[PDB]
Amino acid sequence: FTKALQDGYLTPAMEAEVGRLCVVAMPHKKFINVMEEMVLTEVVSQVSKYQKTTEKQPDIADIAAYALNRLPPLYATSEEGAEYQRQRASEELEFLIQQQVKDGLGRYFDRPQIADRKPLEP
Amino acid sequence: MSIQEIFTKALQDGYLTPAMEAEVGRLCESGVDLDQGEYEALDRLMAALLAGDVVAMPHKKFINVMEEMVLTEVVSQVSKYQKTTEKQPDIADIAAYALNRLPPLYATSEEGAEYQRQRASEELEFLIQQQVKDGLGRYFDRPQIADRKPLE
Ligand SMILES: Nc1nc2c(ncn2[C@@H]2O[C@@H]3COP(=O)(O)O[C@H]4[C@@H](O)[C@H](n5cnc6c(=O)[nH]c(N)nc65)O[C@@H]4COP(=O)(O)O[C@H]3[C@H]2O)c(=O)[nH]1
Ligand SMILES: Nc1nc2c(ncn2[C@@H]2O[C@@H]3COP(=O)(O)O[C@H]4[C@@H](O)[C@H](n5cnc6c(=O)[nH]c(N)nc65)O[C@@H]4COP(=O)(O)O[C@H]3[C@H]2O)c(=O)[nH]1
Repeated sequence: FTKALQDGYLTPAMEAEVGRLCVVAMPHKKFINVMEEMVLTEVVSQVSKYQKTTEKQPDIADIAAYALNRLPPLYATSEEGAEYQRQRASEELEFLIQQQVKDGLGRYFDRPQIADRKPLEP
Repeated sequence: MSIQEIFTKALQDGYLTPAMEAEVGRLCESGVDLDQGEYEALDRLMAALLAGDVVAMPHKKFINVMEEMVLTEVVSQVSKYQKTTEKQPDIADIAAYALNRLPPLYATSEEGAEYQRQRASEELEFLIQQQVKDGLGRYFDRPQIADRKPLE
């Protein structure tokens, strides 16, 4: 508590530590990657077919993250900025987004789980 | 985009898309409801979400590790300016500028998040510093862009 009082900002290594017990604070709410929204929409649109089968729906996080690492980041902090990032993705990146979601889906099916892997909360 | 319709489709298709998550988000804003069929629909969606019959978008389950690196570098760079200036710098503005000019480092595991910090440490350290500096620079140049509503 004393350190952030002097260094003047609540820093990510000493911000997620108030997630271990569970002066400016880090703004995570105020910015987002608009590509995340576009990719999830395309992931749901592609994995829909499998929802009428018996078991094993494909993991969306795995597919979205693969794809997000192979697309341009679209980080905005305003509603206007977000609309610009949506218009760009919808008008310029539509085929890029499909291929990567499809690559991701095919990667998931090839290895649905990966050994020695603990998933991640905040 | 009636909440009855949302409940309908969500249950049928077995997801809640980002468009649907947004309409349910905005719809929770202290306004009028049917208070009965709008209210009931939201409560059924709830029960279905909790059962696992509507899967919502796993937002909490993947993260761009690069946001941690960037946020830590911005604090490092803005820290020396704290006393100099009423209105501290906009951290969000600076990090978003930089994040748009850096590789994404998304992960789903703890081990993945570790490989991505490793990559950032050993290869991207200077690149990150330079993008945060350019972001910080653009902030001091133009601390307030006109005609923006912030997100929350
Ligand atoms: N066609 C068009 N697109 C526009 C316009 N203004 C913004 N955009 C687009 O929207 C993205 C997000 O803008 P933002 O939400 O203001 O989000 C901005 C903002 O928070 C910050 N930033 C950038 N420049 C400045 C600046 O001069 N001052 C401050 N304070 N923040 C800035 O960095 C974020 C990312 O900026 P970018 O990577 O440039 O990415 C921008 C850019 O692609 C515009 O007038 N026309
Ligand atoms: N040097 C090194 N780096 C490693 C290793 N394993 C993972 N990484 C790195 O860690 C990142 C995050 O991996 P993740 O959290 O497993 O998160 C993964 C996971 O959610 C998913 N994914 C990728 N490949 C597969 C796969 O074959 N099956 C499944 N189910 N998901 C996958 O996509 C996410 C992003 O994958 P990438 O873009 O490749 O991003 C990977 C990659 O950059 C390793 O053995 N060595």
